[PDB]
This record gives sequence, C-alpha cells and structure tokens, in this order.
Amino acid sequence: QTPDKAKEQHPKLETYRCTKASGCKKQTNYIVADAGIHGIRQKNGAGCGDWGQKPNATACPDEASCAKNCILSGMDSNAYKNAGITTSGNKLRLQQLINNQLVSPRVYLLEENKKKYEMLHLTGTEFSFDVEMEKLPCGMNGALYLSEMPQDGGKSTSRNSKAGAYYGAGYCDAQCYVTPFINGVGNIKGQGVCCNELDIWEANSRATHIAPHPCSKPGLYGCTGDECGSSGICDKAGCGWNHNRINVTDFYGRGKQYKVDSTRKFTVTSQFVANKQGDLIELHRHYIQDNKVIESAVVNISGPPKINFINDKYCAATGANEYMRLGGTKQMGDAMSRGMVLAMSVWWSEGDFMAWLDQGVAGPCDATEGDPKNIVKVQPNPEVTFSNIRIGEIGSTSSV
Ligand SMILES: CCC(=O)OCC(O)(O)CCO[C@@H]1O[C@H](CO)[C@@H](O)[C@H](O)[C@H]1O
Ligand SMILES: *[C@@H]1O[C@H](CO)[C@@H](O)[C@H](O)[C@H]1NC(C)=O
Repeated sequence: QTPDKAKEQHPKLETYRCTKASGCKKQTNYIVADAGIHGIRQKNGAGCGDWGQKPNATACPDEASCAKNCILSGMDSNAYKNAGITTSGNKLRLQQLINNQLVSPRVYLLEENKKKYEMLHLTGTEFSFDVEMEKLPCGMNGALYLSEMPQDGGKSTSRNSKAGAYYGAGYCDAQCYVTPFINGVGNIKGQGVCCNELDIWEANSRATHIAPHPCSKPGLYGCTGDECGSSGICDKAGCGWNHNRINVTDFYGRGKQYKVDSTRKFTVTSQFVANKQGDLIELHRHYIQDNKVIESAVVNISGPPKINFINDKYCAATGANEYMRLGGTKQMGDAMSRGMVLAMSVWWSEGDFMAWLDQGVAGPCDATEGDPKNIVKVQPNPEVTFSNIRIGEIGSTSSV
C-alpha cells in the first residue's frame, strides 16, 4: 500500500544492552503497529483484502495498481492508544479490547531512527524481559517472539513497496499464512508468507510455551502449493517446551502453589547457546521472581532426555519430526544469526480456543472457558505488559 501524510507517532520504548564487564546501558527504541492495524483502504472505504486471501482483485489486478489504490493511514498517539498500544519508560502495554472493540495488537521493535526494525542476533547471547500475566485467562495468548522479517519492511524488493518498517510492513512467520500483502506489496499470486520464527514466549496466566520453528528458505519466502503445507518449507508445529506437557504441573500458574506465580510480575531469561563453530545447539530458560532465581524443571516423563532445556535430541524424542527434517536447532540458529525482528502481541482464537497452549496435557483449562465469549466473563479487559527488555552477553541481563 501507499501511506497517507498523517503524522506517525510511535510510542517510545526504552530498552537495554548488557555486558558482563559494564552492566546494562539504556537506549531509546520505538514501537510500530503492524501495517494492517494502521488501516489499509481504498478511496471508497472498502478494505484491500482479508487475512487468508489475495488482495481485492479490482483494487489489485497487479502490483502497481495495488500500491496506487490501497492507502495506509498514519497512526498518531491517539491511534496507538485506540489500537490498545501504549508505553511508559521501559513498559509496553498491550490491550485486547478498547471500548468493546476487538483490537488485538501486534507490534514490532524499531531502531531509534525509526526507518529500520531493530534486528536482533541472538545465537550465542541472552535476552531478558519482565512480564505481567495476571489479566490473561484460559484461551488468551500474550506473545513475545521473533520472525525473519526484512529489516526495511520489504522496500528493496520492489519499486511498488513504500510502507517499510516505519509503517510496520513485511510481516512473516512459520505458519506460511496467505496474507493480502507481502513485503509491502499486493500478494497477487496468493502465496503463503513464510519465514523462520522463534517463539520465546507464548502464554496466559494458566500455561506457557516455548517454540523454535525453523524453515528451509532463508528470510521471507512466498510459498506455493505443497511448499505451504505440513510437508513444506516451514515447521508449523515447532519443537515445543511446556512444563505441563513434560508432566511438571506445579511449575507455572496462578498463586502460591506454583514455583512461578503468574498473578504477580516476574522476569523471563532466555539463553541461546552455541558451539565453537557458532551453531546454536541448545535453548535454556530460567525465571526470577521476588529476587530469587527459579530454574526450569527436568523432563518428568519417560522417553526424552532428562534435561530442562531444548536440543535436537529432546526434539526428536518428543516427536518434532518437521523440525528435524528441516534442519533442526542449527537451522533455527542460522536465521537467529542473520538477524530477526522482535514482535509483541495479544490475541485469542475463535476455532481451537488456544487448546494447544492450555488444555489437556498442556494445562488446566476445560474445553470451553477459552472461547472469547467466556474469556470476557472471566476478565472483561484482558491485557498484558512486557517491560525491561535487556539483550546481551549470557550472564549479564538479569541477576539476583
Ligand atoms: C517464527 C515465529 C512464529 O511462527 O510466530 C508466530 C506465532 O507463533 O505467534 C503464530 C501466531 O501469531 C499470531 O497469529 C494470529 C493469527 O493466527 C495473529 O492475529 C497474532 O497477531 C499473531 O501474533
Ligand atoms: C473489492 O473491491 C471492490 C472495489 O472497490 C468492491 O466493489 C468489492 O466489493 C471488494 N470486495 C470486498 C470483499 O470487499
């Protein structure tokens, strides 16, 4: 699409860079809503296409026409607020609903100059963040993850591509979903929009999940036919880590009965260990709450290696067959080393109700409480706050 001339006012977010030698130094970053949350429209008000499909055929018969007819609207600070997105010092608040309107934001982290996504190179390094989960019931997903999005939002791939990173274009993930726009241009051939994805955090107050999703094509790839499916170029399922699934059901939850109490603030630390050739070999996690380090628990079922972190062996032993076929942890690390965009979002699901996150072997939610119509009766205004984001050397981003 073509951005209009309204003033874009990206919420400021302070983040930190850390070294064992000198501590953590503050720096200024900016937050951007997804291109589609800005509002993409024809001049008569019709949309330029729904999620899951090619762009409207009459506004977008080809790429040049799509860019002419599909206008993206600038977002001022009120627009951000009404989109459920606000910041304060090092905090980012994401709200699911504003005045009974579903807003379910998804945002990206911008460098200080605002023209580029702050690309993160996490293989060999550590990432820490604090989070407040109290207001997310069964069926919700408050998410922190990375995707291998183009830093410029797709601008250099086409003279028709105008939005860039300034307007939040170029989103991709390992689900290879068909979106109306791709690389800031109309998705004329209806290709699935793919890229390597690192799900650091996917959660509600009842269950948490971690999942690397490697893909066999580097950067953002437009898939067709069998490329987009279950035997395709991307690992849809991911290689998952959920305490409930490895039978440690008292690790994470609401209240004093859990080692990590989801009703009060806590720190999440992720360490991406590499070997001497610079390949990622394992993903670790620990927590800090009330000033005390809390270690992740060992696998408590038979089969998988008795460890508390992710590696290829664990993934093969827990059935992550597409993950191993597509290159496994190494392939994940290769995308992490090239650089990836940080994304933060809040959402729910009308189909499966997020059952894979928090039902049956994944957690304590029944079959229907996580339906959006029941979610709002447990918590009228589901929201999540991510803050204090610190990146850098292993051992330097958090501590007691
Ligand atoms: C490699 C990273 C990867 O695949 O990450 C992506 C995900 O795992 O979070 C998959 C879900 O993403 C969520 O999908 C729904 C549509 O289903 C959106 O409305 C939310 O904004 C979005 O964050
Ligand atoms: C596609 O755009 C055309 C033209 O403006 C409009 O007539 C049509 O109704 C649109 N389709 C949808 C589903 O909005």
